[PDB]
Amino acid sequence: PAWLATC
Amino acid sequence: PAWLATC
Amino acid sequence: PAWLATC
Amino acid sequence: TALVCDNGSGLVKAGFAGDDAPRAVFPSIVGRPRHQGVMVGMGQKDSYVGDEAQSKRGILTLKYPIEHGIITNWDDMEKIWHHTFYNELRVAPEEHPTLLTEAPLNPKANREKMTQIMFETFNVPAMYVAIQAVLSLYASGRTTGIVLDSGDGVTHNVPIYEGYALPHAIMRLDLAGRDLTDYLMKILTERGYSFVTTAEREIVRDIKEKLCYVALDFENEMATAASSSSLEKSYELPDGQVITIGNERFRCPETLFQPSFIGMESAGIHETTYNSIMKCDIDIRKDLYANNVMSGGTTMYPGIADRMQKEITALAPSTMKIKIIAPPERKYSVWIGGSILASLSTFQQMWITKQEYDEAGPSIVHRKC
Amino acid sequence: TALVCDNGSGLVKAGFAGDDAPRAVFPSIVGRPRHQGVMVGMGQKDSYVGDEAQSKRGILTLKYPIEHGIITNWDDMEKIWHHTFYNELRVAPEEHPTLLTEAPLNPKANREKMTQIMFETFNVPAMYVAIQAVLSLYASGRTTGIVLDSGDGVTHNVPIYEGYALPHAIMRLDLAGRDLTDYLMKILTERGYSFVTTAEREIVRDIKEKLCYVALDFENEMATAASLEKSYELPDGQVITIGNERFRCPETLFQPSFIGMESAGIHETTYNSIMKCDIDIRKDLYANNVMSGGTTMYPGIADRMQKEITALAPSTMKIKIIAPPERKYSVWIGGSILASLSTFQQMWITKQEYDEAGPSIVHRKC
Amino acid sequence: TALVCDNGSGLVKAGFAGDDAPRAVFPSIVGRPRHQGVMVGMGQKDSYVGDEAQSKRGILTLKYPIEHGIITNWDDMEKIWHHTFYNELRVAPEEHPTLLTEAPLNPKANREKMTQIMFETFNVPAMYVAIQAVLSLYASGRTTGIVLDSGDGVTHNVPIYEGYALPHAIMRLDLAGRDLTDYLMKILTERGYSFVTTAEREIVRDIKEKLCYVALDFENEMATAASSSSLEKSYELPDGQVITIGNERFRCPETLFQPSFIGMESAGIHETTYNSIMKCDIDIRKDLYANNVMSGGTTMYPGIADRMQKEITALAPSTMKIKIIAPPERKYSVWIGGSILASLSTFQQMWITKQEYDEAGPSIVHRKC
Amino acid sequence: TALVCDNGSGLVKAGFAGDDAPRAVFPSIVGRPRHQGVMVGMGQKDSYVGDEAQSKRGILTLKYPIEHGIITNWDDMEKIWHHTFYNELRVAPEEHPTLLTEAPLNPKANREKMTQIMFETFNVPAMYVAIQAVLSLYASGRTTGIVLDSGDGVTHNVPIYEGYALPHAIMRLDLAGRDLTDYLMKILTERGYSFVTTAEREIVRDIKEKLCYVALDFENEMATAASSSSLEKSYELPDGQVITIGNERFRCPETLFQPSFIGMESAGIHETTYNSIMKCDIDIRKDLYANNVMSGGTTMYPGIADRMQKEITALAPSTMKIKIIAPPERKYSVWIGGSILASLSTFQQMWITKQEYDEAGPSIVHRKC
Amino acid sequence: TALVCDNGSGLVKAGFAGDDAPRAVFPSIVGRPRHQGVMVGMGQKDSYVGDEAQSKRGILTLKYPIEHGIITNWDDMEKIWHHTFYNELRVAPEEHPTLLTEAPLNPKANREKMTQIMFETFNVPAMYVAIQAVLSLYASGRTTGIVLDSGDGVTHNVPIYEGYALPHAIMRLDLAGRDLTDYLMKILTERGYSFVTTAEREIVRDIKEKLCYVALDFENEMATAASLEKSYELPDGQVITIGNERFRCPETLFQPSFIGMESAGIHETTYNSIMKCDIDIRKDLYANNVMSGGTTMYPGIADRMQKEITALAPSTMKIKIIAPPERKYSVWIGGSILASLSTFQQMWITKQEYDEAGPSIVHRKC
Ligand SMILES: Nc1ncnc2c1ncn2[C@@H]1O[C@H](COP(=O)(O)OP(=O)(O)O)[C@@H](O)[C@H]1O
Ligand SMILES: Nc1ncnc2c1ncn2[C@@H]1O[C@H](COP(=O)(O)OP(=O)(O)O)[C@@H](O)[C@H]1O
Ligand SMILES: Nc1ncnc2c1ncn2[C@@H]1O[C@H](COP(=O)(O)OP(=O)(O)O)[C@@H](O)[C@H]1O
Ligand SMILES: Nc1ncnc2c1ncn2[C@@H]1O[C@H](COP(=O)(O)OP(=O)(O)O)[C@@H](O)[C@H]1O
Ligand SMILES: Nc1ncnc2c1ncn2[C@@H]1O[C@H](COP(=O)(O)OP(=O)(O)O)[C@@H](O)[C@H]1O
Ligand SMILES: [Mg+2]
Ligand SMILES: [Mg+2]
Ligand SMILES: [Mg+2]
Ligand SMILES: [Mg+2]
Ligand SMILES: [Mg+2]
Repeated sequence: PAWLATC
Repeated sequence: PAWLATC
Repeated sequence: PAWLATC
Repeated sequence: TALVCDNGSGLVKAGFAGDDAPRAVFPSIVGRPRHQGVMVGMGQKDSYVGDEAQSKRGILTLKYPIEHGIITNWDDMEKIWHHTFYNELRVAPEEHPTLLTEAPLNPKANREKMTQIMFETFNVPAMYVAIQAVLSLYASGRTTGIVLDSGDGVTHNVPIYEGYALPHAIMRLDLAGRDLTDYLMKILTERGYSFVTTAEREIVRDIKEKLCYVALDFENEMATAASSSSLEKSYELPDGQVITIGNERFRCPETLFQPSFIGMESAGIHETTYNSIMKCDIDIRKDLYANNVMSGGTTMYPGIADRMQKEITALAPSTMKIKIIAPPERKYSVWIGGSILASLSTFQQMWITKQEYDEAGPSIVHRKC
Repeated sequence: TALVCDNGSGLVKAGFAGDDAPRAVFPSIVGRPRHQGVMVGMGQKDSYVGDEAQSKRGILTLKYPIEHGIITNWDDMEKIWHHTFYNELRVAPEEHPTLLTEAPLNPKANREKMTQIMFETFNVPAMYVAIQAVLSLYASGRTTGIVLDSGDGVTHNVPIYEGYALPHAIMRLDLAGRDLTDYLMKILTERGYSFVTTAEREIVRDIKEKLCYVALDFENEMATAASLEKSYELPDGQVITIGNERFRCPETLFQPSFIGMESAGIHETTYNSIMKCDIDIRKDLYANNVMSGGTTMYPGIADRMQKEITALAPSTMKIKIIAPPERKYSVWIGGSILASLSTFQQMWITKQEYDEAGPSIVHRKC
Repeated sequence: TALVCDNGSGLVKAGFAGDDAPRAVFPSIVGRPRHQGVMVGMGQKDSYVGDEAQSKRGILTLKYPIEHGIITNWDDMEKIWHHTFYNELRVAPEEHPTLLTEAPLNPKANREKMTQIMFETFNVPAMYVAIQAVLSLYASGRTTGIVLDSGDGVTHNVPIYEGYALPHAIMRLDLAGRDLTDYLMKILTERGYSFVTTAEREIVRDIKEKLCYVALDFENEMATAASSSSLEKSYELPDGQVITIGNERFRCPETLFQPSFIGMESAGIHETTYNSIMKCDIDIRKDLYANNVMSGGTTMYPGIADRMQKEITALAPSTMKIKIIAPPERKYSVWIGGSILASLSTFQQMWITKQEYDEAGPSIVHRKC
Repeated sequence: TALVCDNGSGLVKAGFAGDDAPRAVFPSIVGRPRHQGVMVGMGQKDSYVGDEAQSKRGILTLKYPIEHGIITNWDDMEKIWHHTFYNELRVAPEEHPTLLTEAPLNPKANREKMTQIMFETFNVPAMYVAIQAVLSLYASGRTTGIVLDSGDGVTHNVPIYEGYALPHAIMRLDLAGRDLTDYLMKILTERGYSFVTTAEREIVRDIKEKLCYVALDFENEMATAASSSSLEKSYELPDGQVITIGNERFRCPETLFQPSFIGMESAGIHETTYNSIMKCDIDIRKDLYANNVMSGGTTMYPGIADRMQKEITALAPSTMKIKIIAPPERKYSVWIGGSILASLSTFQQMWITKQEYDEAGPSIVHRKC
Repeated sequence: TALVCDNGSGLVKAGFAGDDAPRAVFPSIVGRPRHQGVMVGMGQKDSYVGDEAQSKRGILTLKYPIEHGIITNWDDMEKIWHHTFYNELRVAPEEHPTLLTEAPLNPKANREKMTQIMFETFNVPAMYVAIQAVLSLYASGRTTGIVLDSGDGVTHNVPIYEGYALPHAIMRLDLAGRDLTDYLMKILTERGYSFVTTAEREIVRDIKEKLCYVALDFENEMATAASLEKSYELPDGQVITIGNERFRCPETLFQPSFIGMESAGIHETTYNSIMKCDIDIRKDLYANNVMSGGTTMYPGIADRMQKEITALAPSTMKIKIIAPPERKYSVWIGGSILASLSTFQQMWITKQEYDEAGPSIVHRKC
C-alpha cells in the first residue's frame, strides 16, 4: 500500500 | 395526524 | 448494536 | 435428500437440495400482539411468524431475530426454524441433512448454538454450515472472483482465486438493506410523510424495493431532480393516499457508496472491493479485477451494476479491464450454490455427523467448515 | 340457561339466551301518580313500571332512571330489574346466570353497583357485563369492522380488527334519540304546537319514530320544502302537519351545532375513529361499517353516511355501510350468541369470586 | 436589536434579544365565536387570539394552529405572529431581526413558508431559524450534553459533544402535554367527570399543571393508592363544584415512560435517550451519560428527574455515573438560549439577510440553517 | 544545543541533545472533524494534531501520515513537525540543528523531501538523518551486536561488528505493531467484540499494550487455555462495558514469530535474525550471537525476550552462546542514542550545514549519510 | 536413442540426443499451496512442479531445489525429474540412456545420490554425468578455449588446450543470476518499489531478463544518467520506471563488492585462470574465449570482457570473445553432440557396473 508498487 | 400522510 | 460489545 | 436453508436476517429462503429455486420464501419476523383481544372462540393463538405475520401487520409487534448477521433472540429463531421445517416445507428433520449458512467474521457462538439447536432440538442426522460468499461462486460455476454479497444487515467481500480463499483479505461492512430502509424512513420525513413503527417499516421497505434506483452521477442527478423534472413517482399507500418521492429516490442507495450519510466512518462498497483486491497478490489481482460477482437482494437496483464499473475504474490501473458479473437471478444465488454444493458426491464426507457431535460437542464446527 | 338483559336507556330488551328475539321489550320508565285519588275501593299501588305507565300515562309523572348511559336513580332501577325478572320473564334469578351491558367510557361506579345489586339483592349465581358494540359485531358473525351504536343517551364507535379492539380510538358521543326528541318538541313550537310535559314527550317520540327521516342533500331538501307534508293524529281526535321538521330533527346527528354541541357529527366521529387506527387496519375498517341501535332506523342515514364518508375517505377505497334490517335488537342477538358458546362458561363472574374480592372484581375481569 | 420569538406549539414566548425572560408569554389559540350574538352596540368581534380567547373561553372555539410542531393553519398563525409583534411587544418588525425556532426532523415546508411569511408580509431585515435543543445547551452554557426537550407536541432528543452535533442520532417523539391532556381527560371519565369541549380542554390542562406528578415506582404507587391515602387532591372548577382525583395523577405523566397506554409502539423517554446515547461513539458516551439537560414544559413535573435517573441507571453500565441536570428555569430555556445566541458578535454574520432572499427565494434556509 | 527527534510511525519522541529522556512523547496522528459543528461562539479549529486529537477522538477521523516507515502525506506531517517544534517544545528551529531518523531500505524521496522541508521551511542551520538501528547500539554503548528494532511499521536486523555495518546482511520486515493491532481487532470479532473505526483502533491498541504477552510454548498455551483456566483478563471500555479475552492474549503477538497469520509469506523475527547472522562472516558470528540487542516498542511484551533465546538456540550451533540484550529502557533507546551521538565532539563536523545544502540541492543527503 | 537433460539451477532443459534444440524447457520450481482451499471440485494436486507453478504464482510458495549447483532437497528434485520424463517427454526411462550434467568442484554426494536415484528409481540402462563447461567446447566444435559458463547458480572457467583439461587452473565463483536478481530486488527499493515474496522474485527476474544491460564505461554511464529510462508493466496493470538500476545490476559481475564478496570479477578470474596455465598455452587461450549460459546474454557482456581483459593483457596479444547467439542452450547442444558418438558409446555406465561397488563408480568413470 504505502510504497509505490507493491504493498 | 396533521403531517402530510401518516400521523 | 446487536453484538456483544460495540455496535 | 438434503435440506438447504438460507437463514437471512430479513428473508428465510429454504428448499430441497437439487432443485433450482427455493421452495419456501417468507420474511424472518415473529409478531406479538399488542392489543386487548375481546372475542371468544377466536383463532388468535399466541404469536404469528413469517408471511402469516405480514397479513396481521396492524396489530403485531414485528421483531427480527437476526440483526447484522448475528442472532440476538434464540427463542423465536427456534420458532422460525420450526415454522420453516413444518408449516412451510412439511418434512420431518430426523430424516434429512441440513445445509445452513453464515456470514464471515461472525461471533463464534452462532456456529455452536446453531449446531446445538439443529442437533439436539431438531435431531438432524447430519448438518453443515458454510460461508455465504463462497456459495455465490458455486452458483455462477466459476471458481475465480471476488464475491460482493449484500442484503439486510451484512455486506462482505470474499476473494477466491483458484478454489483457495484469502482470509487475510476478506472485508465485512454492516450497511446492507436495513440501514437503507431506516435512512429512507428518516429522509421521507422532510417531505411530509412520517413513518414510525415496525408496521410502517414494511411500507417503507415496499417503497424502497420498487421505486429506488442508483444514480450514475450523483451531483448531476441532484441538480437534475432539483428542477421540476420527470423523476417523481406516486406510490399508493395501503389506506389510499399517494406519496410523491422525487428527490429521495436515489439518495436512499447512495448511502451504499457514501456511508457518511449515517455517520459511518467506512468507505463505500466500491472501495471495500478495491481494497479487498489490493490486499491480494499481484498474479491474483488481474483476474480478480475481471470477475466481480454480485449477490444478495440489496444488489438488485436499476443502477449499481454499471456504477461499480464506473467507480472501480477510477481507481484501478488503466490497462486492467473490469467485468461486474450481474447474473440477474442473483437474489437466490446463495441458495442455488447450496443446492449445487449439497448435491455433489465429492461433498458427502464433509457432513458433521451425529456420532461426531456426541463425542466433540458443539465445538466441532470451529474445526470443520 | 343464561339471561341476556340488554338494559338499555330507552327501553329494556331482555330475554333468554340461545333465542333470536327478546321476550321482553318495554320502555324503562317508573311512573308515579301526581294527582289525588278519590275512588277508595281500587288499586293504584304506588308506582307503575314499564308499559303499565304508558297505559296510565295521563295521570303520571314519567321518570327515566338512565341518563346518557349512566344510572342516575338506583332505587327504581332495582324496580325495573325486579319487574323484568318476575312480572315479565317469570323466573327466579337464583337459578340463572345474567349478562348485563354497558356503554364504553362510563364511570366505573356502574360496574360495581350493578354487580353489587345483582349479587346482594337478586342472588344471581354468576354474572357478566359486556360492551354494547362488541356484541353488535358478534351479531353479524364478523370479527372485523367498526360499529356505531345509538339510542337514547349514547352514540359510540368501537373499532375491532380481528378480535383485537383498539381501545385508544373509541369515540363516545352523547347525542342519541332523547336529544332528538327534545329538539323535535322544541322545533315544533314554531309551527304552533306546544308539547311540554312527560306525556307530551312520549307523544313527540312517537311522532319522531314514524314521520322523521334523514335527508340526503340537506340544502336541497330545505329548498324543496319551500314549495312533503305529513299528518299525525294526536290521541284526542286532533291532527298536526309537520312539513319541514322531519329531516331537521335527525339532521342534528350530522350537525350537532343545532343544540350548541361543539363536537362533530356521526360522520366525523367515525372517520376520526378510523384515522386513529393503523394503515393496515383502515383498509377494511373503511369497508366494514356495522350499524346498530334504535336511532339508525331512519329511511335516510345508511345512504347518507356512505355519501358523507366517501367525501372524507380517500377516493381509491370502497366503503360498505353494513346496515342489517334486524339491527334494533342486534346487541341482544349478540348477547344470546355470546352466552351460548362453550368457550364462554369459564368467563363468568362467579359468586365465590365476589365473596373473595367484592364488587371491585368487575374492572379486573370483563 | 434582534427579536427572539420561541414560537411554540402550545405557548408563544417572545421578547427582546439580550434579556433573561420573555416579555410576552401567552398561548397560541385563535377563538372563533360559535354562538349567535344579539347586541347592537359593539358587543362582540370577529376572532380573538391569545389570552383574549382564554378570557372569552365559554362562547368561543379554541383552535391550535400548530399540531406536533408542524404548522397546520397558516392563516391564523399569521394572526398570532401579528398579535405578538404589535399588540404584545409593540414594535415594528421592519427594523428588527428575528430568531425563530423549529423542532428537528420537520417537513421543509415549515422552513420555507416561515421565511416567506417573515420576509414578504412583515418585511423583516434579517431572520434565522434555530433548532430548539441546541438553544437549551446555549442557555445552560455547556457544549457537551444530550438535550431532552418537551412541551405540547414534540419530544425530541439531540446529542452534542463539542459543538459537533451528531445528526444521525436525533430521536424525535410526539408524546408531550397535549397528548397527556387528551389522556387525562379520558381517564377522568372513569371517575365520572366528563370533559369534552375545546373550552374544557383548558380545564383538564389546569388540572394537569398543578395536581399531576411523576411517581417513583409505578406499581408501588398503584398499590399505595389502592388504600385511601393522601394522594387525593380536591380541585374546583370555574364554577364552585369540586372534583377529587386520587389515582389518576401519576397515570397522566406515566404515559411518558410507558407509551403503550395510548397505543403507541414507541418506548419511553428514558429508552429513547439510552438509544440516542448508544448510537454515539465510545468516547462520546462517557460524558454524554454525565450531562443530561432537560428542557420544555412537560419536564416540570415533580418526580421526573429522579425517575429518569432511576430508569437510565438500570440501562447504563454500573461503573458509569449519570447526572440528570435540571435547572429551575428550564421552561423558558429555549428563549434564554435564543437571547444568548442572538447577542453574540460571532453570530451577526450568520443572519439570512434580505439580499440573499431576493436572489434565490425561500430556499436558502435549507443551505443556511 | 542540537535537537533530536525520532519520527516514528507511532509516537513522536523529541527533545534536546544531552538529556536522557525525550521531552515530547505524543502520537503522530492528525484528526479532522467529520461532523457538523453548531455551537457558534466556540473554538473549533479544522485540524487537531497530537495527543489533543487523541483526547477529542470521538468526533475526529484519526490518520497517521507515516505507513510502514515511509511518509505517505507531507501536508499533515509538516503539521506534526510544526507542532513538535512550537507547541510541545517552545523553541524556534532557526537556531538549533536537528537530528532525524529513518528506517533502512527506504526510498530516497523520504531523505530528499525531509531535507527540503527541514531546510527550506523551518530554516535550521544544520541537519543530519541517521539510521534507526545504529542508534540503539550507540545507546547500549557497544560497538558489536545485531540490532532488532521494531515498532509500528518496520522491523530491522542490522549487524555491526566493530563500527563497520554490513549492508549486504540487513533484513527489513514490515510486520510491527500496526499489523498486530489490526489482527487483534480482527480476531476479537470471533468472541463478539466488534471494533471498526479508527477511534476503536486506538482502543484495541490500548488493549494490546497492557494485556498481551508472548507465549513460550504456543501449542501448550493453546492447550492450556482450552480448559477453563486463569488466562482470562477483563478490560473496561471507556464507556463502561467490560470485555474478557482469554485466548487472544498470545495469539496477537504470535504473528511476530509466525507471519502466516496475517497472510505474509515471510519468516518470523527469530529466523530473519538468524539469516542476518548467517549472512555475516564466520569470525563475526561468534560474537554476533552473543550480543543480540532489542529496541522499539513491539519488543516490550512480557514474553519475547526469553522466547527469542529459545527459538534462536533451537537453530544455532550447540556450542555457541546467545544472550538477548533486552534493557528495560529500550522503548526510547533510539532517542537516547541520538542524544548521545549529537553530544559528541567527533560528530560536530558530520552535519549537513546550510551553506553546503544550496550548493548541491537536496541530493547531498545521499552522499553525506 | 539417448536422453540429454541439463539440470541447471535455473530452468531444466531436456530432450533427445542427436537433435539441435531441447524438446521443452521449464523452470526448476516446485511450489506448494499456502492458503486454505474451500471447494470440492478442484483445488487439487497438492504440489505443482515446473510450469504450472509459474502459472499460479499467487497461491504458491515457490522453492528452488538447487542452490549454487548443489541439490539441497532431494524429494522435489525427484518430482522434477519424474515430471521432466513423464509429463514432458512421455518416455519410459527404462528404455533410453540418460546424460546428466554437473557443475565442477561440487561435492561428490551429488554424483553419488544422482547415480543412486537414476538407477534405483528410474531403472535407466546407462547414465553418464558430464561437466558443464566441456559441453560448451563440444558445442563450439573446438578443442581450444576457456569456457566462461554462467548460469543461475554457478560461474566457472575451465581451460582446455586440445583436450587435456587442466584441473589446477579452474576457478568457480557463485555470483550468478540468482545473486543478481536478489540484488536487483534490493536496488529497486530506492525508487519506491518493494518486491518481497517468491512470486515477486519471479517478476524481478523477468525485469532483469529484458531491461538490464551491461554498461561499457560505468562511471561515464553513472554521470550520463544524472535519458536511460525504460518502463516495465507489472502484471496487475501498474507500470514502473527504472533508469539507473539496469546497468548497476549486471555490474556486480565485474565488481562483486556490491553484494559483499571478497572475490574478483569475471574479467579477472578469467585472467587468473589463464595465468595459472603454462606459457605456450596462453597464446591461443587468449584468442579463444567461449561463453555460455543465460547470464552471458546481456546486451554488452562480450564487449565489456573484450575491453577489460586487454587492460591487463600484454599489448602484443589478441583476444577474441566467442559469443554465439545460440549460447543459452549451448551446454545441451554439446550434450546432444557428445551423446551421438560411437567413441562415447563405449563410455557409458551400465547397470551391471553400478551393481558392483555401489554408486561410487562415478568417482573413477567420470
Ligand atoms: N427488488 C429489490 N430491490 C432492492 N432491494 C431489495 C429488493 N428485494 C429485496 N431487497 C432488499 O434485500 C433484502 C433481502 O434480500 P436478501 O439478499 O435475500 O437478504 P438476506 O441475505 O438476509 O437473506 C431486503 O431486506 C431488501 O432491503
Ligand atoms: N324507527 C325509529 N326511527 C327513529 N327513531 C327510533 C326508531 N326506533 C327507535 N327509535 C329511537 O331509539 C330509541 C330506542 O332505541 P334503543 O336502541 O333500543 O335504545 P337503548 O338501547 O338505550 O334501549 C327510542 O327512544 C327512539 O328515540
Ligand atoms: N408547571 C407545568 N407542569 C406540568 N406541565 C406543564 C407545566 N407547564 C406547562 N406544562 C405543559 O407544557 C405545555 C407547554 O409547555 P412549553 O414548553 O411552553 O411548549 P412549547 O415548547 O411548544 O412552547 C403545556 O401545554 C402543558 O401541557
Ligand atoms: N507496553 C507495550 N507493549 C507492547 N507494545 C507496545 C507497548 N507500547 C507501545 N507498543 C507498540 O509500539 C508501538 C510504538 O512504539 P515505538 O517503538 O515508539 O514506534 P516508533 O519507533 O515507530 O515510534 C505502538 O504502536 C504499540 O503497538
Ligand atoms: N536473456 C537473458 N538475459 C539476461 N539474463 C538471463 C537471460 N535469460 C536467463 N537469464 C538469467 O540466467 C538464468 C537462467 O539461465 P541458464 O544459463 O539457462 O541457467 P542454468 O545454467 O541453471 O540452466 C536466469 O536466472 C536469469 O537470471
Ligand atoms: Mg443472504
Ligand atoms: Mg342500545
Ligand atoms: Mg419548545
Ligand atoms: Mg523506532
Ligand atoms: Mg548452465
